[PDB]
Amino acid sequence: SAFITFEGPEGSGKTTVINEVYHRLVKDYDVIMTREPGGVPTGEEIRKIVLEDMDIRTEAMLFAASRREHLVLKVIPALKEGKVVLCDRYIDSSLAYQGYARGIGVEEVRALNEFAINGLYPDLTIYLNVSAEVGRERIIKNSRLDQEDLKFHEKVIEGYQEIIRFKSVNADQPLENVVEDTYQTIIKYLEK
Amino acid sequence: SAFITFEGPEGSGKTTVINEVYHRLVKDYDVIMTREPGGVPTGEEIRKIVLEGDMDIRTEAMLFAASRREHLVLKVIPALKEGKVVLCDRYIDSSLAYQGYARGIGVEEVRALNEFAINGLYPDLTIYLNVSAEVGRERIIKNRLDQEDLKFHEKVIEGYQEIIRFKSVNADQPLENVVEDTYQTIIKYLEK
Ligand SMILES: [Cl-]
Ligand SMILES: [Cl-]
Ligand SMILES: [Cl-]
Ligand SMILES: [Cl-]
Ligand SMILES: [Cl-]
Repeated sequence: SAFITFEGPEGSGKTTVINEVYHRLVKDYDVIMTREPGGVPTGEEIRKIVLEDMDIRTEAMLFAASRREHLVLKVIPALKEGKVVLCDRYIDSSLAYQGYARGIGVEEVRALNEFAINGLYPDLTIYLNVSAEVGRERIIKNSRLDQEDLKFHEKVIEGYQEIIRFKSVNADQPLENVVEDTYQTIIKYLEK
Repeated sequence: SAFITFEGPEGSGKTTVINEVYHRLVKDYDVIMTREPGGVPTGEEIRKIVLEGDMDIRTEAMLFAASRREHLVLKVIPALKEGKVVLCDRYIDSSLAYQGYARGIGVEEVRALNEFAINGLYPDLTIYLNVSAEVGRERIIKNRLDQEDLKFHEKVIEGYQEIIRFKSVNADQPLENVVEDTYQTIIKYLEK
């Protein structure tokens, strides 16, 4: 089994990467791709409460609760089946977004997440490392960004910077290269 | 203002005491009493998810942590800023004794969870209704018990013991006496 998470700011081509890597790994591996809450009912119920000016800490705890449901009801049973699990975003996202970019403190958010994952850290974490400039362009094309969004975007990147199982891939290259690098990085882990 | 919480295991007379002490204090102080989640919408939603649950206890602990903060930010804090005395039935200490000790999640982990949730907002005074396991058992029965229940009850009391802003009150006495002591205990604090 292998628990593989994918991390990165918006504009890192994370969606394309996970989907294309998934499609290539599926040939030889019992692999599944998921993203919290990933269909888990309670997880969905929890998320929805947020979706419906809620305190940022309240939000953080709900996302944490949702994360654990997805972990206990979907990821673990999968890892026990001996499957490779590709997860779009995990504890690191919360650290960079809630802890760093939003101001709660990487400190407290990490303790929260450790409470949620109960020692189950990713076997491998791909960090799609994209510069703010290239990231910004991908974000726009996938729609000029507000001065505030640009700033927050930059803070998320710095957050991940500080944070970095980690295997960084250059997400400033064309997505075809970002896909090849991520795939090789992964096949390398699954073969050793 | 003053944030006063009431703690104690089942069968300690807690409900009767807070209510009787509340009615009595309203006559001479600008006080209100609330019971988590105190009617806060978000609190009721977050809670119901737990009620509609074999749910993982950490998930439960986090959801109840979320509920506690909504109640804190949307109700307790605003009332405290209005110069009011706020009597609260249950707070972090309850979680510590129940989830932390009794349920065996880990006092330290549950503590960290609650600190994230209260963000430094600790009670000014905490009333611990100290009742013996034997008297508590009898009150519960008064209002035969299974062996697991009895032992869980015991763990709860043992947890509170280790946790103990605290002013303990001998809850083995007749309720009438528990209320008086509790009332005199609070009055003392409010007039110092
Ligand atoms: Cl999914
Ligand atoms: Cl399982
Ligand atoms: Cl890189
Ligand atoms: Cl491209
Ligand atoms: Cl009595």
